[PDB]
Order: sequence, then structure tokens, then C-alpha cells
Amino acid sequence: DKAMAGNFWQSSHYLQWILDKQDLLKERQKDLKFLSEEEYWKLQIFFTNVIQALGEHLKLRQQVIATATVYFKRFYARYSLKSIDPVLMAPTCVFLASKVEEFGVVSNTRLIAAATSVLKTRFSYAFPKEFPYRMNHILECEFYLLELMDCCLIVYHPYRPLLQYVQDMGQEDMLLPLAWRIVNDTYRTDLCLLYPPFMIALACLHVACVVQQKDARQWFAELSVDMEKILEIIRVILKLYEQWKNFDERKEMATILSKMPKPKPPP
Amino acid sequence: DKMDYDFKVKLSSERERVEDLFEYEGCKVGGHVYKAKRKDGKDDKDYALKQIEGTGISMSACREIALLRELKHPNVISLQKVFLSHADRKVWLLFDYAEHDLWHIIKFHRASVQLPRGMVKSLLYQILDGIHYLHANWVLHRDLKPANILVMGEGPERGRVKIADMGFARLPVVVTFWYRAPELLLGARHYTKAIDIWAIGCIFAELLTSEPIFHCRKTSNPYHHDQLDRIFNVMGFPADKDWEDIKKMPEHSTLMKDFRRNTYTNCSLIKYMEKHKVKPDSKAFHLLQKLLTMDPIKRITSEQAMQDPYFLEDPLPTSDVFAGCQIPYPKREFL
Ligand SMILES: CNc1nccc(N2CC[C@H](NC(=O)Nc3ccc(CN4CCOCC4)c(C(F)(F)F)c3)C2)n1
Ligand SMILES: [Cl-]
Ligand SMILES: [Cl-]
Repeated sequence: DKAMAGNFWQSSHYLQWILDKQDLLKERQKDLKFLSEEEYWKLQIFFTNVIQALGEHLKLRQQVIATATVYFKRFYARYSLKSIDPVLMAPTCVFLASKVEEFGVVSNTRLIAAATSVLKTRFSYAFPKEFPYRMNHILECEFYLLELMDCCLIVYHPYRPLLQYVQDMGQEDMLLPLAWRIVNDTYRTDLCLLYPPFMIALACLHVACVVQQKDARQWFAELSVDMEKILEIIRVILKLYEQWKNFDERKEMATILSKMPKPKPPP
Repeated sequence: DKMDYDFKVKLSSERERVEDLFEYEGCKVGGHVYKAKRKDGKDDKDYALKQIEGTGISMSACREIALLRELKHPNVISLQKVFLSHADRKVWLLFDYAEHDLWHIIKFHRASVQLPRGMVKSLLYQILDGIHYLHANWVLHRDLKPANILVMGEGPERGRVKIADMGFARLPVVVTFWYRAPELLLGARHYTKAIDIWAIGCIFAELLTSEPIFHCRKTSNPYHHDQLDRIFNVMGFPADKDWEDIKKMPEHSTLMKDFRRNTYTNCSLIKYMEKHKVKPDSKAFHLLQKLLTMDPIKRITSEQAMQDPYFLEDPLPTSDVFAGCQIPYPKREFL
């Protein structure tokens, strides 16, 4: 079983990295001078997908990708997109999260090759130019990221609790695959910053049940949990699929990237 | 270049630097470990400062820091702050300072006065409490031994145990096999909770007699004939019934090749401890035997050991392992 697995309520994630929505949106206003709210969430989706691609190319397990994704989000929850190029930050996050478990120091040549290949083959609609960063930049960016997070590296995710929930239902074969993929999709939103992972797990499981037309009302009713907060999460999930439908990543994103604020150079 | 200027300079101005906040020059005591005091004399507390070896953050260092950041228990050393030096990409760790450790405390009593029995009990209890906390979070130590058992000096934590890892190399490396469980010496590939418990059993015996129970005269391989020989001289050679899965150890055939059980027919833990003036009917002895069980699945756990009637028998263990008495042990020397 995983280290610290039962320690959430005393963890740095819960105590320092569950943010208030209003504080979050307040800090966001800085970048909203350049981007609309809509373009900001489209950017979020976009960089979620970049990190997933990098993770897949490096054959990392989904938990590692999730952890990398959380690192990335925590950074731009406090700082402007101009502070550090998200194209550098994204592989930096993957690299750090890989090192958090055994089998992890992705080689230099391999990190760079992965980022180079993924942008060229999967993201040429956004990036006409080749990946311009080298490993010394990754390592510089790593120190800034570690500083921002005050070395809080252990991240909890909804996968573990989800698994326990469906096992209790006795519906692991029917519900897990869909519920799992919906959890993946929650990373396209602010959800992991705002709610404990087990609540997100329940919301995902609920949407999976609805989609598959399974009655689980009694099981849910037997839960001792603020169900109003679960409904909040369900609404964000349903909204995300409508955003997904209307958003054409490949036609829009080059233009959205050009609007992102630019780093000021030195004197 | 390529990073935002206002972002960079604002962070540099605000960033805490270890050399500005702490005095530690010429105060080395052990990477590299320093005794340190604050310059802005808000507190008069001693601190321990460690600069992690190498530059950047390795996999080993990353995961280690990641866990320490989360772990919180009175009997486990606590990470207070991390400092990141951007110029040299060095990492510093800050801890509350521990004046003593069991290595030096045991050395003191082995040199010509035995460890008081109340202290021994109290030490064991806090070690068990500490390891139970780690174990319950699925964290294993993997190198328990007296040097990694710190004890706090004068202050609001007087006489409290802190489990630690002082950065000894693990397994061409320098090390001791004295606290290493037989399954490891027979080629087990995975560390377990039971392995930590064996080492605690060894430490207990050492607190009781003042000598390492499996003492034996730089290496690469795990199998060690002489260390196994010493364990059998003390414990006796294990019968099949006592350890059935011994056959499943990768070095079992080697064991059969090099060892005959007849050699150890007169040997046992009872006889070994009697020689050292510990009575085999004492509650201490029976607890020791359970910790030093050859078959790892037959070794008791930390929680079960904590519930042993030994800790209910007079004298009860104390929070301050020194029991209010003066501390005769000397402080650390600078280097
Ligand atoms: C000299 N005086 C002094 N007073 C207090 C502390 C102290 N130091 C020096 C460095 C040591 N650092 C550690 O003990 N670090 C540490 C590292 C790892 C672990 C356990 N790991 C097991 C594997 O998983 C990662 C955690 C521990 C722990 F938890 F065992 F205490 C401490 C603490 N020195
Ligand atoms: Cl975890
Ligand atoms: Cl973002």
C-alpha cells in the first residue's frame, strides 16, 4: 500500500493546498487583463493535454501524470503565465513527479527528446517552432517550482478512493472504466485545488452511474457526507463536457497562446 | 534569460538564505551536518543543519524530503524548514538539535555502570512508538541501529527519543551487518516491517547487556557467512518447524552447503542472555525473544510489542528517558 495513504487529514495537501475559490479567482485577475475567462480555461485544458501527452510518451503511470498536473496548477494558481513559460514548466512538473517514487530519474536526453517529439508530432497546430529548452532550464525551473510548493510533494488523488467505492458497490467491472476516465477529465478544471480527492471520486462515480443508467441512490444515501458539495462538483463535470463539445483546441489555441502575457526582459 | 525579470528579482529579494539567518561556521558535527543558532536572536534554541550532498535534487533526496515534509510524531525527527540555494543549487535541511544518541550512550556504559533498567524500558517504548507511526503510514526505515536513534538533551523535550537517518551508506560501501535480519543475509530482495522489528530486537538486547548481540568482525554482496554464524551461535540453528519458508530464501542451498545444525546444538538465546545476567523468566526476556524471532512472519509487530506486559511491570516507562536525573553523557564534539 502507498506511503502516507491514510494521512490525508494531516497532510500538506489538505492543510496548505486546498485553496479558497475566491482567493484563486482574485489572483487570476492579473492574467485576465490579457485573456478572457473562456480563453483562460481553454488554456488550462490545453496544458492538461500537453502534460498527459508527455506522460504517455515517457510511459509513466497515471498517478504520476496527475501529480505533475497538480504541481503545474499550483504554480499558476499563485503566479501569472508570464512568470515562467508554461512550455518549460510542463515537462519540469513531469520530471519532478517522476522522481517522487521509485524508478523515476528520467534521463536528461530522454526528458528533452520526449518534450521535443510530443510538441512536434502531437501539437504542431500550436507550436510551429521546435522545443527551445535544454536541461539546465529544466533544472532552474525545478528550483522555482519546489520553492513555490514549499517542498510539498506528496499529492493525493481520487483514483484510490474511487476504487474502494466501486468495490464496496460490487460493481467494479461495470462502473470503474468510465468513472476512472471521468476522474482523468476533472484535471481539465480547477477541481483538485478546491475539493478533497474522495469527494471528486464520489462525483465522478455518480456521473458514471447516471450515464450507465445504474440506480445507486440507496448506496449514496447511506453515505455520511455533505452531498451539497458533491452536487457542486457534479455541475462542474457536466459543464466541462459542454465546454469540450464547443471548444476546437486545434483551430483556436495558436491564437490564444499569442494573447498570453509576455515575460519582461532585463534592462 | 527568458524568465520574467520582475518575478525573478522580487523572489531573490524576499528569499531566505541560510547564511543570513544562521550562524554555523566552524560548528560542523558530522552530506555535512552543523550545529546552528539564529542570528536574529528571537529564540536561543539549538538547531541542526544539513547540506544535502551533491547538487540539485536526486530521486533519493526528492522522495526523502517529500515524506519528511508529511511525517509528524514526537518520536520521529521533524523537518522544520528547507532552504534552496539557487546559486549553487544546494539543499539545506533544518531540524531541532539533538545532543545525544544511543551509539554514544551505549559506548559510555560499555566502557567500565550498566544502563539503568527504567531508561532501557523507556527507550525501547519510544522507539517502538516511533516505528509504529512510520509503519502505519507504510514507511520503512531499512537501517535501524543505535547511531540512528537520537535522544534530546536539556530543553522542553528533555530525554525524548527521535528516530532519524544520519545518512549512513546503505546496501563497495562501508556498513555494519550486526542489526541485519537473517532473511536479508539469506538474500531477501524486499525490505519489510519485520526487518525493522528485528533491528529493534537487536538494539534492545544491546541496551540490556551493553554489547551488540550479534557482533562480528566495506563490502558489495548481501550474503555473509560469519554474520550468520554469529546469529546461530546465539540463537541456535533454526528447525524446519520454526521457519518453513527458509527453503524459499535464494541463498538457502548455500546455507546447507556451508552449515551443519549439529555445530549449534548447545546454543540458544536463553543461554546467551543468562551469561549476561538477564533472567529467562523476566518479562524483558520474553519480549526480546518475540522480537528476535528467526522467521519474519512469526515476529511480533510494533503495536503488539507496545502492548506487552513488560511496559506495565514496575517501573513504568517515562517521557523523559533520563527520569529527571542528571545527564552524565558528554555533548557532541565539533570537527
Ligand atoms: C547532529 N544533531 C542532530 N539533531 C537532530 C537531527 C539531526 N539530523 C541530522 C540529519 C538527520 N536527518 C534525517 O534523519 N533525515 C531522515 C531521513 C529519512 C528518514 C526516513 N526515511 C525512510 C525512507 O523513506 C524516507 C524517509 C528519517 C526518519 F523518518 F527515519 F526519521 C529521517 C537529522 N542531527
Ligand atoms: Cl499518497
Ligand atoms: Cl492554469
